[PDB]
Amino acid sequence: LVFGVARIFASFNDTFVHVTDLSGRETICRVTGGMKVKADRDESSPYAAMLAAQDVAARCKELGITALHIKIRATGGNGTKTPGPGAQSALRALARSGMKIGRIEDVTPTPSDST
Amino acid sequence: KWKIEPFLPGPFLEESSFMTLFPKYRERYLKDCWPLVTKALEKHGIAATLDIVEGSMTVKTTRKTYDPAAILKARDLIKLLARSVPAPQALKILEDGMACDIIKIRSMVRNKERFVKRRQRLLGQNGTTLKALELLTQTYILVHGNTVSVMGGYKGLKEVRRVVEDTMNNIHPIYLIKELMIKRELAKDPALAHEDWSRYL
Amino acid sequence: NDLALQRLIAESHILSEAGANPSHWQSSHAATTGTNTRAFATGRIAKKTTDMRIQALGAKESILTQQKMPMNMRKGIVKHQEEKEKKRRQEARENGIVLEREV
Amino acid sequence: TTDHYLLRLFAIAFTKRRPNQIKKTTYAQSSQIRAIRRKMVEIIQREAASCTLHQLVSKLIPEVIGREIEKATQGIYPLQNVHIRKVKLLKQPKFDLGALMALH
Amino acid sequence: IGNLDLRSEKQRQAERDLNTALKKYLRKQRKKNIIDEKRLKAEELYRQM
Amino acid sequence: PKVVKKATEIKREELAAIKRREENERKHSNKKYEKRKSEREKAVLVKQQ
Amino acid sequence: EDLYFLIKKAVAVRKHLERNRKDKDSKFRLILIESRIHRLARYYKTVGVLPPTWKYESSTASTLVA
RNA sequence: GAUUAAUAGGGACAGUCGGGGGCGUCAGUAUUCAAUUGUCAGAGGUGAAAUUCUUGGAUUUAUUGAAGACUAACAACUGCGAAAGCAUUCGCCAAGGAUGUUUUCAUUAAUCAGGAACGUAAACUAUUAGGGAUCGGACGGCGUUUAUUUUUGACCCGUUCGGCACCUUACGAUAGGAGUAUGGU
Repeated sequence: LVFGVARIFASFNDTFVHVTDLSGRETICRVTGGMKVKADRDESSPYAAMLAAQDVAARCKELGITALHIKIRATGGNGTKTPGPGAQSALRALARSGMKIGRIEDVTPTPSDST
Repeated sequence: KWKIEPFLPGPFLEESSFMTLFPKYRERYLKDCWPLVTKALEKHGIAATLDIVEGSMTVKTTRKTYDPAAILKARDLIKLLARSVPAPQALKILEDGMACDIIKIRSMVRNKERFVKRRQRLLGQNGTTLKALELLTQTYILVHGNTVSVMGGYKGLKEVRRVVEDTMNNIHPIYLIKELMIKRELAKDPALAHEDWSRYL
Repeated sequence: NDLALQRLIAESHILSEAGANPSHWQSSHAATTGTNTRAFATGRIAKKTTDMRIQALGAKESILTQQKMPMNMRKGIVKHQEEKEKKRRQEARENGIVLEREV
Repeated sequence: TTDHYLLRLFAIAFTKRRPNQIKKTTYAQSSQIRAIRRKMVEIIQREAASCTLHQLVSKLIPEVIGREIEKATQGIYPLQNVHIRKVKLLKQPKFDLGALMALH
Repeated sequence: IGNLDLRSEKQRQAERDLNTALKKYLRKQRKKNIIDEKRLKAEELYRQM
Repeated sequence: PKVVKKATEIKREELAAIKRREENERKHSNKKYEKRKSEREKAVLVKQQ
Repeated sequence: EDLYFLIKKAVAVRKHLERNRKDKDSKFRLILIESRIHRLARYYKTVGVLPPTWKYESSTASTLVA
């Protein structure tokens, strides 16, 4: 079981399913939400997150890591500090297609004082 | 494209667990509203314990939990139960299309009496503007001290975010409710489906 | 100046206690309560809103309220309603929730 | 440390609610908070200036520092839990494979 | 009519003067799952037993 | 009458407060190891000839 | 003397104000303490314990610290 | 030759108290900008879009560096300042409040004409008589924890001054519009 670290940037406009190694430096495979949906309205949707998570899990099972540590974030500076629908739907599809999940953490950038 | 299916069917290696801390006046209400919470979290597969000695709610993923987003649902649920949302609403976050949000509004007004006036202006006469916002945005809004805790669909989360910031920035919520009613009337007919609607507000 | 804005603000209590907000817990309970899943619930809400509209137009007394009670029923009803509002005010003074100010 | 690594230690310490009490707020006074912070920085300096980095990590793992802060601050105001929330290594001036392989 | 309410008399006198079951106790109170410091004392008693 | 009713409610509140203060001072002072002096005995301050 | 301690507080306030020069709370307290000095000084003039031509503006402060 | 020492003053000392003020210093993230890598097709907004940035690689991932801002959560039916206002640590500088004292001159005082210092908004509105809370002293103590035992502090309780606010009671008080017509301009 080779643990890869999946950054899921779930905003309200698009979701980013991103898979890196344990370092954070070397991106293995990323599929954004809007490259699976023709409509910019429905770019941030549970269907978009499901398609992105299925493609990412397929690539990472072709590479043979079959285990992820998932770090979920959102727009946190002056944003909302809550993930969009992409987080729940991508984690659901990601563990529904293989991918024994390891450690889940919501690493949102929380400002001590922004404005 | 937007609907979400319930999870049909061990997806967890490290046994995840989350904790939140509550005070005593919430300890009473949580002690006599807890069996509803642990009943629904047992239906989702997550063990939920409450500690009146230290004052801590814990959730933890059991052996037979299958939904992996259930731990995020449970973490948000115990966050809202600590932040004194009532118990059926906190359990209503466990549906698929709901999400919560906390809006920090104390940073937006330098003054104090002006802040109290604008917060009560957000709350309205007899709560009528607040429940009008809840109707027009399909949300649950709770004006919680220095914060505002909202729940609902993500569209309603965005609209109540805009309305709460514009209420704190001295635009009136009755003006914003009139704006939202105009937007609802325009989105009713799809003959005007893609124009710039700024000529009406 | 605007009419339907004034109607939406006043009748929001009745609509949001009837059925119109499925993310609110009281409305999601009152959407399955039974007196709103019956056959003509929308018409009964329409009668309540029309009574409130004539009250806003200037009627001093209502059509929907009952006028004669045996004094123990009305004292129990008024005392229970006042104790409920007082308990909600106290459980909102604790937890720091701010509420609508009304005497 | 004695191996000339500069590092920052960020400690957090929450106030103990005493059992068999009735008052809801366990507020320490501001002068009492300043005395607690003075004893906290005195403890972490006196028990992190003497050891090397490997012994410092071996003391950080079972949280001996937070335990000794909890033990020695309870004559000023009892503290519910003392943790060290961050360690940040700023500069490491040496690359020595001898000690770096004596680790592994 | 006129006999004692024994529960009320015991409560009145209270407000005036003021190894086989402790396992099914934990069996009934592991199901709540409120931790409830009397159960902490019962856990220490069961560990001593 | 309303004045007498309001003032006897105030008197009940004040007497209950004084009894609670005396009971707390008894439970946390050195008077705990004494017999409770009855109220008819407390009615007289001193007697002299 | 009460007047002696009051003018000592006045010189201390004015010296801190000369070193810092930016704050206004010390200037307001200086106005309060100079009004207090002048009132107590006027009562001691109309009694007569001190010279009626004795005055304190800043030079008496300077010549009593010097 | 010089009164009560005021349940009005001003001062002194002691332990203090405060997100009161000034100057320096220390941090914390977040945002922007730049650099180094892994990138490899969109990203961004919106109810939808569009302007814009995008194979010289945008958005993203990681690590540093700089700049400016602000001080989350704690954070209150609280604290301080006369007011606007005041929340990172530490140091320095004066000042201020209350308490206690086995502290002093003994009317110094109260009020404001004149004058003097500090400075995008609005939009639902002699006691009351105590009680429950609250914080700042001072005193007292059956006791739990510091405490290897004395300090001392935390918790509980009582007394006493002082102050922000709650509720009850008052002790009382008191301060033209809308329609419909008709005739002119």
